[PDB]
This record gives sequence, C-alpha cells and structure tokens, in this order.
Amino acid sequence: RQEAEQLKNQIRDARKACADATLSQITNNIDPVGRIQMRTRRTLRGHLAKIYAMHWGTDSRLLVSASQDGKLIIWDSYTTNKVHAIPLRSSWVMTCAYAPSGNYVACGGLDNICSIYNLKTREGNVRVSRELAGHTGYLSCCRFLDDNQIVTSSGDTTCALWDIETGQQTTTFTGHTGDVMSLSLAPDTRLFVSGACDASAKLWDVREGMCRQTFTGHESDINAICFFPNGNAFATGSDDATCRLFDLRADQELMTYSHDNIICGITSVSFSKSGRLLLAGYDDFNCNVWDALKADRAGVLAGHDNRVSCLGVTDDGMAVATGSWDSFLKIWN
Amino acid sequence: LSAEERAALERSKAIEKNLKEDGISAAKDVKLLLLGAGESGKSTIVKQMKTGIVETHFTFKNLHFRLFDVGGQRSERKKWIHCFEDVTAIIFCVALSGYDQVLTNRMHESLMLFDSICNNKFFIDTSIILFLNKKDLFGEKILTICFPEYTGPNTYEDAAAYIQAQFESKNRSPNKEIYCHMTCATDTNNIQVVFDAVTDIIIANNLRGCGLY
Amino acid sequence: ATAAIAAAITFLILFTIFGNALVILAVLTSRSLRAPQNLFLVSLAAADILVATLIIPFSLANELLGYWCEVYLALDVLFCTSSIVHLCAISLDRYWAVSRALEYNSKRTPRRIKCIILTVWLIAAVISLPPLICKLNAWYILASSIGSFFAPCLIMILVYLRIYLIAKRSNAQLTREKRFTFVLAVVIGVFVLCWFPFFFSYSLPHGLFQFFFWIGYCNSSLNPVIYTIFNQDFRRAFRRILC
Amino acid sequence: SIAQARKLVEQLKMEANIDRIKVSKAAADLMAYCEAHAKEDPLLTPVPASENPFR
Amino acid sequence: DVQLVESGGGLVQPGGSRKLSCSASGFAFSSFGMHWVRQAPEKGLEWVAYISSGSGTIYYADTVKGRFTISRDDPKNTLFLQMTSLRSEDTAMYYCVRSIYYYGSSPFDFWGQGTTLTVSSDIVMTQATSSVPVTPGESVSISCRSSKSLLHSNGNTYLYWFLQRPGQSPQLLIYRMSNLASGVPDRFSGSGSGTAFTLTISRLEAEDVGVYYCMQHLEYPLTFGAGTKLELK
Ligand SMILES: Cc1cccc([C@H](C)c2c[nH]cn2)c1C
Repeated sequence: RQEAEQLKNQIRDARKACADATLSQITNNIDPVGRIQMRTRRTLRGHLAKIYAMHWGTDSRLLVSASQDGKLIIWDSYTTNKVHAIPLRSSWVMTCAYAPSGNYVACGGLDNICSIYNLKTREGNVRVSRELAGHTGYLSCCRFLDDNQIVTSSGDTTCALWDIETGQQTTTFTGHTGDVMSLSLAPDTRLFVSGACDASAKLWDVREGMCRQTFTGHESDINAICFFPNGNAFATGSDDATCRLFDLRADQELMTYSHDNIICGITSVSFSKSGRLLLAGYDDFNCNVWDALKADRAGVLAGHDNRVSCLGVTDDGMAVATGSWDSFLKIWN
Repeated sequence: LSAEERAALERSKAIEKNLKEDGISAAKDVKLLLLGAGESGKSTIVKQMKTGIVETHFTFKNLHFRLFDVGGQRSERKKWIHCFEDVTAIIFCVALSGYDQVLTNRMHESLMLFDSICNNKFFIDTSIILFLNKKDLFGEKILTICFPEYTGPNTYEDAAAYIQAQFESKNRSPNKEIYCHMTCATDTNNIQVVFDAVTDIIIANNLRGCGLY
Repeated sequence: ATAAIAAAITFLILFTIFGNALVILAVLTSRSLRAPQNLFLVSLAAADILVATLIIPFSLANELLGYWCEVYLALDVLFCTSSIVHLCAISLDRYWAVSRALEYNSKRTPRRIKCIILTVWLIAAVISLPPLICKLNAWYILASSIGSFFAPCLIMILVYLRIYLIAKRSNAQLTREKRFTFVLAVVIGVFVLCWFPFFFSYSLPHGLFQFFFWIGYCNSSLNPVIYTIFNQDFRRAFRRILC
Repeated sequence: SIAQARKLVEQLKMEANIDRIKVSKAAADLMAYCEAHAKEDPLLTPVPASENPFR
Repeated sequence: DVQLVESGGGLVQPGGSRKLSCSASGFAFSSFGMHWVRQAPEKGLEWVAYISSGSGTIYYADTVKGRFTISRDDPKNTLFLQMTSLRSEDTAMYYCVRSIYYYGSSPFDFWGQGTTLTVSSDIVMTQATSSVPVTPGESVSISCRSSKSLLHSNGNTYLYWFLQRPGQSPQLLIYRMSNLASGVPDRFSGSGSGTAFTLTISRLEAEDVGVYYCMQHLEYPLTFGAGTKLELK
C-alpha cells in the first residue's frame, strides 16, 4: 500500500511537472462564436415510452432509436419516414448502435445481452443474428468496430470485446471499480475510453487488452464520454453538473464546463465536426452548447418536455439529433 | 414525390398503424415491481402468482399482470431504478421472522431498503403492496432486540401490528398508500390481495385525475 | 354603452378561441395528455370554437340594431346541444372509470371514445333537424328542451352524486374532502347556473330571456378552465406552453 | 488480497512510466486542429438554405 | 432460398377467361409489393399490374385496364391475376415479381419462372441497336435513351437494368442507374446523366450472354426498353 501511495504521488508530481499553463491562457486571444441559433428542423414521433439511446448511421441520414415500448425504429431523417420497426425480445433496453457498414444494429439493457440484428436479409425482414451473453451486469453501451467485432460496457464493472461469428468474448477489460456507463471509440478504433461509477475514465488498448491511462477528477458518476475528432482528447459528463476535457498525450485534465445555474446531471455529450463545440444533454430537459476552447456557453436547445437522454452529431456534421424521455427525437440545425 | 417515394411513405404509415395497435394492446396490462431484501419471500410470492431481469405473467379475472424481479441485478440501483418509473405499483417483501436474525440486523436492513425505495424521487406517486412474510415462523419465534424502545407486550398480534406501524411510518407523502398484508407462505389466494390493492390504486389515480383526490 | 357590450362580446369570442385552442394544442402536443379520454375535451373545444366563431357574431348583429336564418338557428341549437351532451359523456366516462375500475380500464380504447363522440354529434344533429325538415321556435320546444338539457343534466347530477360517494368511500384528508366537495360543486354548478334559466324560461318579458340566452353562451367559454385546470398534467402543459 | 494489491501496484507501475508532453503544446494542438477545420463545420456558421438538407 | 412459382397458364379460346396464380415461399410475402410482367412470344418485356404490400394501391396498364384484376392473399402467400376477354394480344409468358420499397432497397430483385398463356403520356424507352456482337474478354457499352428525364428532384435517377439469360427469367443487375444488385459481379457498372444511360461490362465472360433490358421506374406505367441482345461471335 505504501508503494501504491508513492506511485500515486509520483504520477501526481509528473502531471504537475508537465502543466505550466492551461487552455485559458492559450485560447484567450481567440475570438468567440457568438450565439448559436439552432431550430428543430424535424421531429420524429413514433415511440410510446422513454427513449434511452439513439445512434446515427454513417450516411448521415439513417438513425436508430431505442425505447422502453420494446421497439427499435430505423428512421429516415430527411423524409421523417420510418424504414424499420424492430420488436425487441426484452423491452428494458438501455443502448443501441448502428454498424458503420449499415448492415447491422445492436441493442441491449437489463437482459445482460447484446442482441445483433441483420438488416439485409434475403427474406425481407429483420431478424436476430446473434445474442452475446457473457456479462453479469446490464448492458450500458455497445459500439461496432466492424461487422464482426463489437465492444460492450456493462454494469458488472467490466468491458468486453466480442467475436460476433462465434458469439464469444475475445478480450475482457477489467480494472474499473464501479458500473461502467459509457464508451467511445477512437476514430482509428485502436483505443477506446470508458467512464464508470467511480468518477474515473480509463484509456484501453483494444488489441492488447490492458489499461493505458486513468483519468480522475470528477466528483460523481461519469455518465457520458465522447472522443475529440483529432483523437488526442476526450470529454466527459457526470452527475456533478460538469463536463471536463481530458488529454491523452498530456495525461491531464484541461478544462471544466460548468455554470452556477446548472445543478442537474449530464446524460450525454458530443462534439461537432471540428471541435469548437461541446453539446451536452442534461436532466433539466435542455441541451447546452459550449465553446470547447473558451468554456463559454454558446447556446441552448430548448426542445423536449422531459430529460434529454441521448444526443448525436452526424458523420458529416450537418445536424444534431437529440432524444429524450418525452418520447420524441428532434433534429436540430 | 415520385413512385418509389409514395410506396416508402405507404410502408411508413403501415409501420405507424402497427405501432399504435401494439401500444393499445400494451396499455391493458398491469406492471408490477418486486423489491424485497435478499431472502425475504420474493420467491414465495412469485410462486403464488403461478441473471438479468425475470418477468412472470399471470392472468386473474380477465386481466394480465406483469411482475418484474430485479434481484439478479447485483449492480447499483441508482442507475436503473428509473426504468420502472411508470409502473403501477411496487410489491415489497419482508420476513417477519428476521427480527432476531443478524446478517447489524436483517429487519433494520429491510427498513433501510423500504425507506430508500419509498422516499425515491422516481416513486413519489407510486404506491406499495407490502407483504409481511413468514407469518407462522414469526408466530412461533415470538421483539426488543430489534426495537428496544417498544417496551410493550410479547404477543403475536401486538408485535405484528407494531412492526407494521413501524414499517408504514416511513411514507411521508400524501399521494401514495401502503397496502399491507401478512402471508404464511401457504395462503390460498394472495392474487386477490394484489387485485384488490390494484383496484384501489386505479380508483385513486382516476379520482386524482379529476381534481378529486 | 352598446360599444361596451360589443367590446365585451368581442372579448368573449377571443377568450373562447384562446381557451379552447389552448386545450386542443395541449392535448395534441403532449405525451402526458395522450390518454384516450381527452379526445372528449378536443371535441368539446371544437364545439365551443364553432359556437363562438359562427353563432356569436350573428347573434351580436341581431342584438345590436336588431333585425335580419333557419340554417343559423339549426346550427345554434346543434352546437349548444352538442356541448351539453359532451359534458354528459365526460361525466359517464368518469363514473365508469371509478365505478368498474380495472375492467373498464381495458375498455377505455381510443376507438370507443371516438364512437361516443360520433354518437353525441349525431344526437345533436337529430335535435337540430326538425325545424328544417329571426324567430326561435311546442312539440319541438318540449322535446328539444328534454333531450338538450333535462335528460343530460339529470344524468350528470346522478353520476356526480355517485362520484361523490365513491370519493368519500375511498377517502391531508379533511382538506381532501373539502377539495372534492368544492370541485364537484364548481363542475355541477357552473353548468346549472349557465343553462337552467334558459331552459326553464324556454319550457315555460324579453330582457331576462335574452340575458339567459347569452348566459347560455358563457358556459362555452367557462368549459376549458373547468375541465382542465384541476388536472396537474394540463396545468404543467399550460405553463410550459405559455412560459 | 496480496495478489490483487500486487496487480494494482503493477498497473500503477505501467501507469507511471509514460512520457508526457507540455500542456501548452497540447492546447496549441487542439486549437490548431479547430482552426484548420473550422470552415468544414456547419454548426459554427450555418450554411444557406440550399446547402441544408433539413428544410 | 426465395421462390415464386406461377401456375395456371393453358390454351383458352378468344374472348374467354383464365386466372393465374403465383405461389410464394421462403420470404415475408406481406412486406413486398407484387408485379405482373408479361413477355410476348416474339420479343420484349412489358408491365401488367401492381398491387402494393398491404393491398392498398393497385395500378394497371392501358391494355389491361378493365379486363384484368390483380389480388393477393397473404395467409396463403399467393398472388392472383383474374383475366377476362382474352384477346390475341394476351399470349405471353407471365412473371410474378417481388418488390419492396424503403430508403435504399432493391425493387424488382426476384422474378418467378413463368406460365405460357396461349389463345386462338408514357415515358418511351429506346435502345439502339437491338443486337451487338461481343467477344469473350472485350468490354461493351449498352445504352438506353429515354424521352422524359428520369432524374428526380430528390437526387435519384430511376433506371433499372435487367439481364435475361436465354431460357430463364430476367434478373436485376443495376438499380437506380448506378447501384449493383446483390449477387452480381463488379464487372457490371451503371452510368449516365438524366436522359442518356450506359451499362458497361468489363472482361466479359460467356455466361453474361443474353438480352439486356432497361426499365424506367419514375412514373406509372412502368416502361421497358426494346431490348439489346449480346451473342457469341
Ligand atoms: C333547444 C335548444 C338547445 C340549445 C341552445 C338553444 C338556443 C339556440 C340558445 C340558448 N342560448 C344560446 N342558444 C335551444 C333553443
């Protein structure tokens, strides 16, 4: 224990040894973005219960949503048409992902299972391809790497990589001490960061299987995590009403995103196409747009009538989708 | 709006038809939580109503009940208990014979868990059916090592009424009730107790929807 | 003067349009108000908007420098009778909801509510047609008076007495009893105070009779507050719309 | 838990032996990325209504 | 896999009647719209009728209107074509075609085998010439000119290519002018702009031999080209 406390002091000493100035000194000369004025271009209304997850497709037109009425809906966001409606075998679903090929969607929740659905069947329907059962928690998040690998987080304090063809865990990512709540893949899919209910975020090597770096600094449960488009930073929302920006090469917390009129939790975070904006959905039914370099709140999204549970920016950056507990998706632009 | 776009819109409208019909069919059910503490009588109650979440269905008087058992979830409740916010009622299970058994004490843990789920901000207007289990076992084990302030008689009736009043003293809300009952793990119809309590809950919800309750 | 009366009736028409359009907007755009029984309130709000925007300008023109029809009188009787029997159908839905609790819960289907709505509009049309198949008129006065007021008012009184008995049987507590007593008093009393002098004077001096004629129109504007303001979900919808 | 605490110690030893760079350098890298990609971001300055697919 | 088996085609005296029946198996019949496409014994495909997925939209041709009637029974998984007043202009091989419509789908992607029946403004699609000889290894450009521009305002150009192997049903190659159907090599490719269109084969094998058809799907009625056969010089 003495050696571990010495190592903690050594890591803290080196972190202070690399930390002469902060982003408020470097990004002080830069001009702001003003007010951001977005409006609801679309409203996707087909769900009959709380919406827990959504995920955009990489063509920036199709998107899944999940809700507790037991349905996955594939949406056409330009025409507001619904392309599919997938009936779920368990309605207690907390996450959903779209495959970057377009051929598959995943979902899971309190069943402890990640079910995978083929959207491209000769029979003309959507059927369950696989069901991935190795977790003992509840499925918190899942993201496809490709058509055969998916990384899942769960509330048994672990993460896992899966071979979809065999249905078996390839590697398991242990080291958190609380329920893992979110994950985000690096834009080359060789690393991912996960945030858990122990106020810390961890950088994981996908091929090897061991934690590279650990990022403490929040005060409560980390609920959301998203990667920076460069791949050398990530943002992190939590229950202490604060988003924080971290840093991979500096191994350091860079900036907090807080305000005195914000006391609720942060359900979901996302970056824009370049950086410069951090979009975060909150429990107070709203969504707040931040300036990523200057910590100035650049605008609000006053839409939904219950808490904004999920949000996502398109792959080309043309729009933002937010879903919420009042059963509606809204496209903002 | 071309030929293939009219047919995609017709397909979308057919999907919407099926979604509304599934919602009408799903609104007829009665959803219920089961939230007891460990070895408390939850398995006995789901036996009388016949790793993830377990759902048991039963039919009684042309109504369909859905009881959800979340005991296989050994995680933090604070991250999934909001999934059951619009449930109709909660069934809580307490072993009356656990007043003297230690794991601390077994029934003080039940008081802690009942106060936790009763004063939750997601179950402010959700009422509770409280089953006090192990009635005969308490009848032959029978209090002042669990409640030393009790200073009263040592008979079954008054002790059981004391535990019930001490358990219902943690409500602190006008819009909800606790419908208590005692079960000796061989009672013939505890589905009737749930049916009567759910009837009272729906009458109170409908009167509260008119400005009358 | 007559300008003050014209400004009062213009304010009445605008307040009717605002209250009933606010009820329609809150029911159609809200998750919490998607219960199938608020379709009665949407049809009642449509009936009240059609009372106002059609009938009350022609009545105001026929009262201010009074001179001049049959289509107008029939449509007046149609929309007012439809509003009254919508109140009766709301009353029976509430009675069955708390009287046969769980086995009518499985019957409060949106299509059943739509059948009741179409049926009460057909009843109002059957009341309105015999003066066609300005004046206002024995065999029609008596039958229209019964089927327009005296059967739905008697059914509403009996239904709400049994509502009171079920509420007191189900019943912090002494304030709750004064609460449902006051609520049932306002609901049963604004209806009687608005419509009963007209139908009493009609089933039986030309100043009081026209005053009763306009007090009948006032219920069409007092219905949105009475049938929404005691529901917390309508109150939250109204505060999020107007704030 | 000698093996569990030992694995914690080995994890922290893999943590500590990592080369870190200056925080002002990484701030400059984030600001340089956000400047080199600014006009490709249509939430900063919204496009006119003909290059928007959502009207 | 998926099958569509037609039944009910025999000799009928002129002016009579006959009902065709297509029996489906191996897919979700109720989710697909269904088509009838006939082929006269000389040459050429042409469209007859369309019933939608929930049997709610029905279209006919002008030489079909009044006399024919399309219907489907979803629990039986069958498609019907009740035909009356059978003239000499109705002797054809009749195909039932399955077709689904959402964002990004493949209409006209499986055709049945057929039944020979014997007795006794529209967008004009042109293919010139009707027969080009190819050699096994050399490329070929098969063109198709239309009268009305098939480029819609949404960005889709609704033009489909079909290949009928000699003796078989025709099968989908290209859908919406530039895609590639499932189970088709990347040797085939589609190109064009608005009114002129081109199918290009690269490194032609001697199993691509047959007749090539271009279909418009911009407006109803659906119109085919006259055809273009390749051969074995
Ligand atoms: C029979 C009947 C039913 C409803 C309404 C009326 C008249 C038109 C009236 C009274 N006050 C406002 N209009 C009648 C006569």
